[PDB]
Amino acid sequence: NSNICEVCNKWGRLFCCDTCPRSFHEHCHIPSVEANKNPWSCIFCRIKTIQERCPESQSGHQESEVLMRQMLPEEQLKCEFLLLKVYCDSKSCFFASEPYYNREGSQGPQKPMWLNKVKTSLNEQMYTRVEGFVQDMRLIFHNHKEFYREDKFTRLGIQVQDIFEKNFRNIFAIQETS
Ligand SMILES: [Zn+2]
Ligand SMILES: [Zn+2]
Ligand SMILES: [Zn+2]
Repeated sequence: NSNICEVCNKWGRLFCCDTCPRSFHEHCHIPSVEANKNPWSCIFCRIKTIQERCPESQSGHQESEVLMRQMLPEEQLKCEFLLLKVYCDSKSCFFASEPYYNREGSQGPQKPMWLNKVKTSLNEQMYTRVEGFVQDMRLIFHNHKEFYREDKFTRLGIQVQDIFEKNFRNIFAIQETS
């Protein structure tokens, strides 16, 4: 097993996956690491098993169809993994916790959003469709773009949204296009 958390790349109190070499802090893993379960398989392993059980699940899909899916167990898991993949980028620290807005010449967004809130929402089963999760994720970066305007700090929004979008296309097997 690894000696650092796969998500935040620090040492500490780590839980080890029994079926791959990754390790996690308790609350870096999504969902949080389960109390018992021996053996324990992490989210990367669980996502790999889905693919192996249904190899056709990797054929191309339309984004519009993916968004309308109901949050059954397997879509729930995919959304948790996609959220995890964003937290894996150290630039997610800017979007994790509840933001505030007091900048000359800007007004704050009508509907603030942050990664920990989406985390909570997923954990409490508040999303009924994939569309709900994806809207809130994209709202995070859109609020950032709009508020920071021509400050070069807007680029953090672009960069973390690219991580999100690439991972979304990968995890939900969106049809490749030019
Ligand atoms: Zn960690
Ligand atoms: Zn694993
Ligand atoms: Zn099958």
